[PDB]
Amino acid sequence: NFPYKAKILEEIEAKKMKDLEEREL
Amino acid sequence: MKYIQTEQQIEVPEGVTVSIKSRIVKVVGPRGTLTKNLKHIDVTFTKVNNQLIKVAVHNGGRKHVAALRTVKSLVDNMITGVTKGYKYKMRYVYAHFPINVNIVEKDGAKFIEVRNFLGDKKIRNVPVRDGVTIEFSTNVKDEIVLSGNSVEDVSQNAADLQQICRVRNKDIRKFLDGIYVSHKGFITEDL
Amino acid sequence: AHFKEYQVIGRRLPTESVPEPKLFRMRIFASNEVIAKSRYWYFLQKLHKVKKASGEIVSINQINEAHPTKVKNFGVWVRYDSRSGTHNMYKEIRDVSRVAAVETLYQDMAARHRARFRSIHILKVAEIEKTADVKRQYVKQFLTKDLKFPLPHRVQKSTKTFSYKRPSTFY
Amino acid sequence: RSKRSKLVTLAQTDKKGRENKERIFDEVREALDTYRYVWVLHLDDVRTPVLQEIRTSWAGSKLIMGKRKVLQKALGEKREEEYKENLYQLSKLCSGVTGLLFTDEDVNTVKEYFKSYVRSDYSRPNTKAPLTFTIPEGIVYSRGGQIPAEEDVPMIHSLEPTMRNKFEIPTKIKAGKITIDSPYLVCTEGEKLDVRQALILKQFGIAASEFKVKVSAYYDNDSSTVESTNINME
RNA sequence: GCAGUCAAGCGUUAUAGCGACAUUGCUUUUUGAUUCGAUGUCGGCUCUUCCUAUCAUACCGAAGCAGAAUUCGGUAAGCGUUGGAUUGUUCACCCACUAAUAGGGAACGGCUGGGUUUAGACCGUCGUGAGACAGGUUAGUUUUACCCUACUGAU
RNA sequence: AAGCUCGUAUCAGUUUUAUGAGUGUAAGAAGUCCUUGUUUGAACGUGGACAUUUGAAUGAAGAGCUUUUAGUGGGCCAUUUUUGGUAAGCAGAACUGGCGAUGCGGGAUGAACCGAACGUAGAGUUAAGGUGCCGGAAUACACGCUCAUCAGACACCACAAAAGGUGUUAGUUCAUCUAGACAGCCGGACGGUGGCCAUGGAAGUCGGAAUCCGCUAAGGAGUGUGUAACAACUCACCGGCCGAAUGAACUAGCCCUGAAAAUGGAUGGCGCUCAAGCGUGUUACCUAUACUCUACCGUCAGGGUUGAUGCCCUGACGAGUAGGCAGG
RNA sequence: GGCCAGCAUCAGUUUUGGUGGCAGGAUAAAUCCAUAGGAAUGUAGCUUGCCUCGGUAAGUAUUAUAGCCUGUGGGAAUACUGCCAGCUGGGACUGAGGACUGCGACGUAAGUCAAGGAUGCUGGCAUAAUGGUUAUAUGCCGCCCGUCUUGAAA
Ligand SMILES: [Mg+2]
Ligand SMILES: [Mg+2]
Ligand SMILES: [Mg+2]
Ligand SMILES: [Mg+2]
Ligand SMILES: [Mg+2]
Ligand SMILES: [Mg+2]
Ligand SMILES: [Mg+2]
Ligand SMILES: [Mg+2]
Ligand SMILES: [Mg+2]
Repeated sequence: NFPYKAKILEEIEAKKMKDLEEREL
Repeated sequence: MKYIQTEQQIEVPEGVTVSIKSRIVKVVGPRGTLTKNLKHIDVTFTKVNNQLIKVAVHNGGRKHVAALRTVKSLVDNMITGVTKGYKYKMRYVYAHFPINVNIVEKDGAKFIEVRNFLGDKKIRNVPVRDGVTIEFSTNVKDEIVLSGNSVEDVSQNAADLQQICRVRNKDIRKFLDGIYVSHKGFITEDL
Repeated sequence: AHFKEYQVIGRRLPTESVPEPKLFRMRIFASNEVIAKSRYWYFLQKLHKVKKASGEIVSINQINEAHPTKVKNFGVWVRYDSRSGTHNMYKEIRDVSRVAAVETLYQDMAARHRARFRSIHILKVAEIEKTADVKRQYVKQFLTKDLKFPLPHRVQKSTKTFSYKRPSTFY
Repeated sequence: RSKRSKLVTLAQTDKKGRENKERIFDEVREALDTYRYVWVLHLDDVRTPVLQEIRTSWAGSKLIMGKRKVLQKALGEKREEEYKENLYQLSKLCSGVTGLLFTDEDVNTVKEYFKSYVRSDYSRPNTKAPLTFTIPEGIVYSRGGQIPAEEDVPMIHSLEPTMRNKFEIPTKIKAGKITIDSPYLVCTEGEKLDVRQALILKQFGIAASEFKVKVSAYYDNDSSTVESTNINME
């Protein structure tokens, strides 16, 4: 029922994509 | 849920005048006048024109809005009673003992007298409520007609007449004698 | 009490050959800064593996409402503790301030869900920018055009024991 | 709490979904390319054997029924969404129970068939009464005096509550037979019939009305224009 | 009761472990055939009130309830709920009358028979004995009220 | 209770540091440095020397050694560890609290519950508990929930199956929806086919097994009523009219059931229903032998003093059974 | 001079008002002003449908004959929290001590003072008036002692 679910999902996907490489290099 | 405002509409035909003051409703039509006391419910009546009347509840709950719809139905029934009337047809049947139904006057009170129900010596008496007329039918066998402007009064009189002739201590699958409401409708039959 | 919103920024204590630890920021609703720092350390230990004796508080700053005199619709995403586990809940509150919306939510939890301040977690408070995104009827009924309603059966408060006139509830 | 409870039945047939409408949509839009003449037909209150007879007599063509909105969406509601040129007039000519007839047969042959085709049908409510019906006095028979009473089997006793309550006919049970005290006129010839009168006529089995398929118009592929037929549109 | 089966759930990411409703087997097998150790407290008479978990009486609902009679159930305690036989035992059982012969509490956390019955006596079992008992039988004095209160009547 | 000594002396139901275990030990005169004697190393020593920056924190004015004698002893309850469990209660160990010997405020009333320990008074402020009336103190303010044909104002255990309810409120997850949502009305609901066996009869609907194909928008070799069999109605499903939300399964709060006897009686009573009930928030207010200030009594302690076991100055303390000492 | 009071100026403790000056935060956020965009719970205007002589139903139109929201910039005020060896009003309880000594303050000065504990002015009564004793009334509290037993109204 939260309205900005799409924004939350986009933010968490961006965080995952950043943290994938923040530890590698 | 506490809805802010819930309303219902009541449609008034051309020949009917309805006056409301402190939830005392008076309905006047071609067939006469009817009065209702609705002071046990907190509703607000509003007039927008001579053909439409709104009834509203402000900041109410489920029971309150249920009472609102009930009020609308009661006022509609009053309008229907003053503009068309109500008419209940009942039939009385028997297996062996002919049921005798008459209209009698006990100090001018208009009782309905029932004799010989299942051969009983007891004489059953049902008073006739004010505003309803009793007529034994024409070219229909063993039929009574109750007419009037108040559907509550007509239906209650019919129910009392039906319940005065209950069969006691017998199998109702076998013993079928009684007085039963056969039809409900309106007095006017233009169409 | 009357809630205030704070930002708390903390970090681990710097160590040898591992300097400048990463900073972490939380937005905390609390009545005062002592409670705010306690909530910050509690949530930091619950989420990260950071302890109060191993970390420090870098900053704590009160966050005022940007437009406190503008009526807003708020969606509040919260979670609470239970024996089955952590359950989500979404509520909608019409108010002019984030802190007052949070206070209304806490009172509603205390009334209906029989919940407590330490057991209720404020996860997100977001202003609903568009009126079409409001999805609760008890809030949508106040968004209607040209909204009017009376206040029937007004009860006045008497300062005297005896009144010489029968009262009226008109308005 | 305090809600209505839905009745639970254990049957063998489950409900249809959006996939059925999608299949009808695709079939209509394929038949539009496959065939040449697209007729719009009105078939209100049609019996399924009669519809199957029409389908059998039109072997090689296609008759597609279904939801009117689905058929109109397949044909294209407006000019910017129509599947073919000038198809929006044919789409907006749909009304009620609409059937789409895709064919390559001659226009004159189609018109001749739909002008010469008619079948006996039960009298419907709000339609003109094709005859005058009066149940005769005495024992009520299954045909109600249309055929000789000696030939006719008497009406079964189980229908007496239906006749007394639903049909509002004053009936009695004498020795297991339905009886009336006087003849009962139900419908008069040349008079609008309501649901109860239609039910009584259907129960006694009188079928004097006629069913004629109505043809609104048709659309031609090559000319790309709609021509009004005005067949059985009285 | 024990042993097992199933699975609405609970649990889990390791088809581990709990587990409602149901259900199987033994007790208990097909033709309506034919008394076995209460180890310590019992029953009466007179008379009052209370409970309902209702036997009868009142009113209802259901049932292959035709009628008559009966069965199950609901409200209901207003009103009733007996006379006798039997002690080689009755922690009961028969006969009859009756509308019916319902269950229980206020004890069991005044007269009166069983019973705590002490001194007399006999039989049985045990003990070398004084004696004790697995036991059985019989005989055996406790005696207010004018006090306060309550209750009934009276100044 | 008597002596002797010492008194930066002796320490501590505490923490810290180092080191163990999954609470123990240690933290300086019962030291340290050089010098090389005892049986090239451990372990014992010759002579000289370093202090009030003598070896963490906090607190403490009395500590140590000899003599010397009155009353007492198998108690209850509770918390925390641990071992075995029972229909259920629980039973055996270790440690620590409360009570006996103890008044005071509150919990209506009370052996172990909450607060607080007690000279005689005055003033002020509070604890715990409360502020509709009994009754001192807001029928305060604010946001929600609840209606009980004997609600609740309770101990947080049991009745209790997180079971039943068409009471009410708030949530969660799935689905349907202007190529049309929930209801309603009307129409269709077909053909092979009266599918096979069985039956006196049995055609979707007493039964036993197949449960197919076609045509469809859709229609079961049929969900029920009905017939001796058919007939007829129905629903499974589809469509027409209507036009905007709706359905299902769970979770939580409050409410009702979730078993009760027996003289007439109990949230303490009255009574209370947008409470005087339940959850929560903000303030104000009431009052203990408690806290703060003052006076007075006594005791103890530290100082001064050419009726001296008197006088003067200052400070802190004051519960008590057996028992002890002292003054009357 | 014995009894009971009233007022004034002080001291100790305490309670309850009014008013002033400062300091911090996003050097409060806001309101307000300027500027640039944006939409609807769509303001003016336009269109058509047909409505009681134009009030409406639905399309368009982003400030027009109302307004609103967001970003940026500017100058303030106020709230909240805290500090003052700032000022000042009302009320209650207390007055221990008894030559001087001390520490201070205002003062050039002699002196004065709220600075090691209350003085000054005034009234009435002068006796059952205050007070004591005794008999009772009212509000609240209070179970019958000793002994023996955990423990006792039980
Ligand atoms: Mg009963
Ligand atoms: Mg003897
Ligand atoms: Mg008071
Ligand atoms: Mg019980
Ligand atoms: Mg109270
Ligand atoms: Mg409250
Ligand atoms: Mg003063
Ligand atoms: Mg006096
Ligand atoms: Mg007392």
